[PDB]
Amino acid sequence: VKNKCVNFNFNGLTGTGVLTESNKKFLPFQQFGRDIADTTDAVRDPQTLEILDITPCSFGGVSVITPGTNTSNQVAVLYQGVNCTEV
Amino acid sequence: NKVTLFNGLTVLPPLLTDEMIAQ
Amino acid sequence: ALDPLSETKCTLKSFTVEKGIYQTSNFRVQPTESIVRFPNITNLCPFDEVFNATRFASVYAWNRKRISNCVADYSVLYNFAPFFAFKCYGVSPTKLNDLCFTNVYADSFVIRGNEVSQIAPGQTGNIADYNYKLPDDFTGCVIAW
Amino acid sequence: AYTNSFTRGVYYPDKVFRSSVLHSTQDLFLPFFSNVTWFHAIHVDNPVLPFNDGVYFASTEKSNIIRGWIFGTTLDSKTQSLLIVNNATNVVIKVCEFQFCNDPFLDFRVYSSANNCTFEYVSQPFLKNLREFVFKNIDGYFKIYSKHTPIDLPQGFSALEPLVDLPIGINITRFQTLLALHRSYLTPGDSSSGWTAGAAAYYVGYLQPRTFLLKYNENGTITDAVDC
Repeated sequence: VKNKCVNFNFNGLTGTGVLTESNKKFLPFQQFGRDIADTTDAVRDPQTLEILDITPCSFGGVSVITPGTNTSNQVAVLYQGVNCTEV
Repeated sequence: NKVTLFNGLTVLPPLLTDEMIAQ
Repeated sequence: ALDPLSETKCTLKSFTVEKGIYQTSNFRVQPTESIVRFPNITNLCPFDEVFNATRFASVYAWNRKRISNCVADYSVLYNFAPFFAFKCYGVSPTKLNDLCFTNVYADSFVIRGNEVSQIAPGQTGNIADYNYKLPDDFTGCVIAW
Repeated sequence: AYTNSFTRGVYYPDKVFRSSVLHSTQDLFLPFFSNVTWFHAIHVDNPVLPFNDGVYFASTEKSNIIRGWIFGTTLDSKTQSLLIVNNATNVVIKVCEFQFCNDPFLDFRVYSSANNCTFEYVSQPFLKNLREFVFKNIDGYFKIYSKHTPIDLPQGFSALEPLVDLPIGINITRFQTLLALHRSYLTPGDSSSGWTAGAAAYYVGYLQPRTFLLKYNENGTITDAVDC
């Protein structure tokens, strides 16, 4: 399954996130891809040998904009680290 | 040009942009 | 947990909140699905020249063999043998689809029907005493057709 | 004899892709600028070499004089030895303690005692072209890395790629090399005079626990290393 926040188990490697088509080519004997700070960023599909880029699905904080209850009860909401056009 | 360059961690953007500081 | 304003009142612990922006909580989307991915591996152990041959070893020469380095799903069999006595001891059918071991030793003989009882653990007679002796402790499945 | 080893003998340790990064790894490596023992594959009677922690084996030849290796604790039938035989068709690996003499027979086609062969493996053979191999056995698995590079030992850098990772769990402490010759007489014992054969040479080095700093380029290949 692609393009969804999914829990994957690639041949014992357990993780969570969205999978996308990648543009980096591993060597034939390489199966894992690790970036700086030891975070897994890519993996080859054991059935099709096709490289997949793993990135965690969206998270962030929520902030409340208010003019004060003494004035009005209307409230706005800001989602900080995401673009909720694709929430 | 001379000076250039998670797990719950995040980076809040500054309030004034570089264009406003230049202005 | 009614509306964002109530959450702001919770965070500030005050019924009146002042004008501004307040960081109330954090959110995370969903794991909308769970997927398990395993290889295009297809080498299977050669169960067909053991269970089909045009001749089998006679008991005095009992033909041992070794199955090694292969995915073995013991589901290839259970296909043609109305095994008189599958009689597996200790492993049971489903679990061995799961386990992994260094080698599987398959021995083949031809004994007449009355003696098929003797090729088991702890039996004594001409066949199990002069011709083939299963060890006292065993994890294996005698199969006879 | 002796000869120093240049920046040679490195291998990919974790088969984990990394792009344009410096990584520090502590593992069994051949230290830079260390001497490696040299043997001539013509005549001297074949010495037995201990398998302390891992062996770096380099070979330069043009006549396919050497064709395999023998591993194990003893050449008798008491311990389950390991045998690797290369050929023009395929490579055959067996673990059932082929009974050797005071010196292993030079490859009367079969001369061994009773066998209990549990593990056997066949694949494509390991075919001026310097052939470098690393043999390791640490966690119950026997690992072989190798690389074949065009042309004593040059200053060029090349990392050994993992070829084989066998699951056999025998104890290995000694090893030899296996030579071949057509129309060769077989005797339990021969002197160091030997017989005339093609020109060949092989180098042996030992692996030690060291820290290394490896550099990965944008293509995921090791291009340089630093002995720490």
